[PDB]
Amino acid sequence: QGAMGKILLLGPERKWLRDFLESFEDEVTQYQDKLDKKSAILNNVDFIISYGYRYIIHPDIVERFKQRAINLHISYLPWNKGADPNLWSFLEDSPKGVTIHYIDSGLDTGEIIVQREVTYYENDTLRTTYERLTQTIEKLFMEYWPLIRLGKIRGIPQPKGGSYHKLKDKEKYLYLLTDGWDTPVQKLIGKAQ
Ligand SMILES: Nc1nc2c(c(=O)[nH]1)N[C@H](CN(C=O)c1ccc(C(=O)N[C@@H](CCC(=O)O)C(=O)O)cc1)CN2
Repeated sequence: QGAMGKILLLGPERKWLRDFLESFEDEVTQYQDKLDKKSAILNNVDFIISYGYRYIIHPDIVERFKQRAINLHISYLPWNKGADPNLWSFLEDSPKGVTIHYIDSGLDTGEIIVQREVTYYENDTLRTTYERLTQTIEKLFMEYWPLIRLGKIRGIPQPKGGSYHKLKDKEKYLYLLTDGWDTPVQKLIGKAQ
């Protein structure tokens, strides 16, 4: 390792993250749409970072980039795989936090690289807890990227257990979110048992 590389960032454009990665002398490209395994976007790519990427990455891409593709997920895996992890962490009163993991063929099931718990406070809202998770996982990424960049954390099998949600699962609970993002979380804790 140590050779200048090419990093593909999947998800929304984040100039701060592009700049951070380029300060290590790597070249960066960004993409937010679906990827066929033949896409030229993948040519000559050394490492993939997905952060808010909206699509399932095809298994042939996963295999081609074994141990070279990571995802930033704002849950404490194995809890709250999938959608709306912050909300579900309150509805199901689960552990809360953020996780950097290797991408495998399933959704948010790959090997864990590092995680961090994130606590909440009596008067937090979904907005304030979401923002804290976002800041925490961006911090955790930058804290550990100098090591990850050089293959120094091989990851561990994702513990068996936890939970998984699809985007539609929250519909029967939306009536609790009377103030949208500014709903106090206290109103939500345990409401899905
Ligand atoms: N193979 C793979 N692709 C990955 C991830 C992963 O761990 N493995 N992490 C991210 C997972 N992700 C976002 O970061 C993401 C994007 C879209 C959907 C999706 O398509 N959801 C629908 C149906 C899903 C299903 O049927 O299983 C839904 O919620 O209803 C799910 C998760 C991005 N792509």
